[PDB]
Amino acid sequence: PPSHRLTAKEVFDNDGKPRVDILKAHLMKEGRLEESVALRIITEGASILRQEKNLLDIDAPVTVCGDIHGQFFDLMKLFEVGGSPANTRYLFLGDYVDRGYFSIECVLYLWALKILYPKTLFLLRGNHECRHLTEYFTFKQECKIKYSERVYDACMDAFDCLPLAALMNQQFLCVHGGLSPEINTLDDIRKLDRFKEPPAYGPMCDILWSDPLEDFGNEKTQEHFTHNTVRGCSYFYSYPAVCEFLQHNNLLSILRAHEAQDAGYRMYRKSQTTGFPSLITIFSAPNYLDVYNNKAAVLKYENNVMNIRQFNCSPHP
Ligand SMILES: [Zn+2]
Repeated sequence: PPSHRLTAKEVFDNDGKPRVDILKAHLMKEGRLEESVALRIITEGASILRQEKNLLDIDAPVTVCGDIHGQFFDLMKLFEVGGSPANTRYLFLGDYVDRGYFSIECVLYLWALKILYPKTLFLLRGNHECRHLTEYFTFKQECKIKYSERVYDACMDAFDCLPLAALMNQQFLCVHGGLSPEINTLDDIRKLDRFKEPPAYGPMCDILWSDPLEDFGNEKTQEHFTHNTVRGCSYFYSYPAVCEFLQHNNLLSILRAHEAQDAGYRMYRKSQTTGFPSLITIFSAPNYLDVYNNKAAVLKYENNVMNIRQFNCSPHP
C-alpha cells in the first residue's frame, strides 16, 4: 500500500473529469488521496446530487445494485459482473458505508464515477447515509484515521443530497427500505424535503428503514403496517399494503435492498393481478461481514428481460 497520496492533477484531468482507472488502481492498493483531493470529489459530487430529484426517473436498461457496506473490493468485482460504467447504466440503493473497512474508498470511488457519468450512473440514499449510524458504526472513525473529520463532515452533507427513490422504466419503484403509511402516491415522495439528517419518524425515515413482514405474503390478518421491532423503528409492511400501492400507482414491483439475502436476492409473493413478484430484495455485499458466506447479486433489467447476476467474494493478497 503506497505512502504516496494522490494529487489533484494525478486524479483529475484538466477538464475536471476524474481518471477513474488510475483512481481505482491506487485505492485497491489501499492508497489514500490528498485530503484536498478527497474533499473536491465529495463536494463536486454533492453539487450534482443536490440538483437531482427526490425521486429520479430512469429509463432502462440498467443494472440495479444493493448494499455495499464498505466492501470496496467486492464493489470492484460488482462492476466487472455488471459492466463498465462507461457503457453501463447503474442504480445503487444505498448503504455504501460502515461495517466494511473500505467505506471511504467506496464513497470516493462512487462519487468519482458520478462526476464522470452524471447521467449514466445513479445513487440512492441508504439508511447508513446519516450522522447517527456512521457515528455508531465505523465510518466516522475511519475518516478520522485515514483522512479527517472534515472529510467525514463533507460526506454527511453530501449524503443529505442523495435522492431517496427512483422510478425505473415507469414500472418499478426502487427504494432502499420500502413503503410508508404516509406515502400513498409517487407525488408524495416528490414533496418530501430530503436535504437533511433522516428523522426518527416519518415518511423519509420509512423509505430508508421499512421491511416486509417476516411472513410477508402469508400473513395472519390483513395487517398493513406494524412497528418494526427488528429495527426498533419505522414499520413492517405487508403483501396487501404493497399490492395496494402497486395497483394505485400503476406499478409492477418495489425493488429494494436493506434486508440481506443468502442468494444475493429474494423474490417475494406474486401480485395477484400482474403475475409478477410484488417485491424484490437485492443485496450486493458478498460474504457479508466475513461471516455470512453469502452470494451477492445485482439486477439487470434490459430489453424487457430481467436477469439476475449473482457473484462471490473477491480476495486480497
Ligand atoms: Zn439498510
